[PDB]
Amino acid sequence: CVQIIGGFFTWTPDGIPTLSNITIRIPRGQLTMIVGQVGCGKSSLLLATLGEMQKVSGAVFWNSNRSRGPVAYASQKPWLLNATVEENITFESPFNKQRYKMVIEACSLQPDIDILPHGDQTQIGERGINLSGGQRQRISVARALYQQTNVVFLDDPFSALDVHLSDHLMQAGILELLRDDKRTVVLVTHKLQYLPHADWIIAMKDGTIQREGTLKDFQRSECQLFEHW
Ligand SMILES: Nc1ncnc2c1ncn2[C@@H]1O[C@H](COP(=O)(O)OP(=O)(O)OP(=O)(O)O)[C@@H](O)[C@H]1O
Repeated sequence: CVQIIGGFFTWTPDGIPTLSNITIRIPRGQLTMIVGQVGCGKSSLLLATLGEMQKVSGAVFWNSNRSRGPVAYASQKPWLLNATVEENITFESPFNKQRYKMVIEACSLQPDIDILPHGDQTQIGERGINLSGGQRQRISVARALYQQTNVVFLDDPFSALDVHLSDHLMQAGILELLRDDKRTVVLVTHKLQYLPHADWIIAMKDGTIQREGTLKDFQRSECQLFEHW
């Protein structure tokens, strides 16, 4: 799907590229884990592949299985439309009882709605009943998974929740959704407990790509020693 050759990303409308020499691809039928340090150009790569940055020096050939499809996404900072929880998650799409139950189970929405006086009918966000960081992160994650897109981007949903139970439940739900729906995904986070197992990692470290390959290259780079310790 994703194809980048020149690899230029610039927030300034002229000069000073924040991400350069990035030559990576994200082929369809995949579940990509993203591994990298803090502030090394991780979310910038996701936005550049989305086409929300100045594409000055590089090529972007997009085609699903250069035309863009409705790619699902959820930024690191979440976003909760001031409406009901059902509308905040379905997001102007047809409502199905089967898939809503599956999503609300994997995303742990029944315990969450219990913390609310209405749940699937309460108001949330600005000018509404307040929320918590974990609840907002999980609500955003559910909306990305329920939208039935050719891809699904999860910008650090595991980092948001310190608890291991929520992280393990979310990881199991992501695996189940990807296996039972056959849709690509990409998790941009720092949770290395699963990335070298059955994911095709790609590292853009210190403002440039290090290696864009499969899990085989993880045994030929001498870098996962800290992830396994
Ligand atoms: N929206 C933006 N506007 C301006 N500069 C940006 C923006 N996003 C990223 N940058 C710049 O590009 C750099 C790359 O950041 P990067 O993508 O690694 O962030 P991150 O690891 O996702 O962030 P965080 O620490 O919040 O989790 C940033 O340090 C910043 O200098």
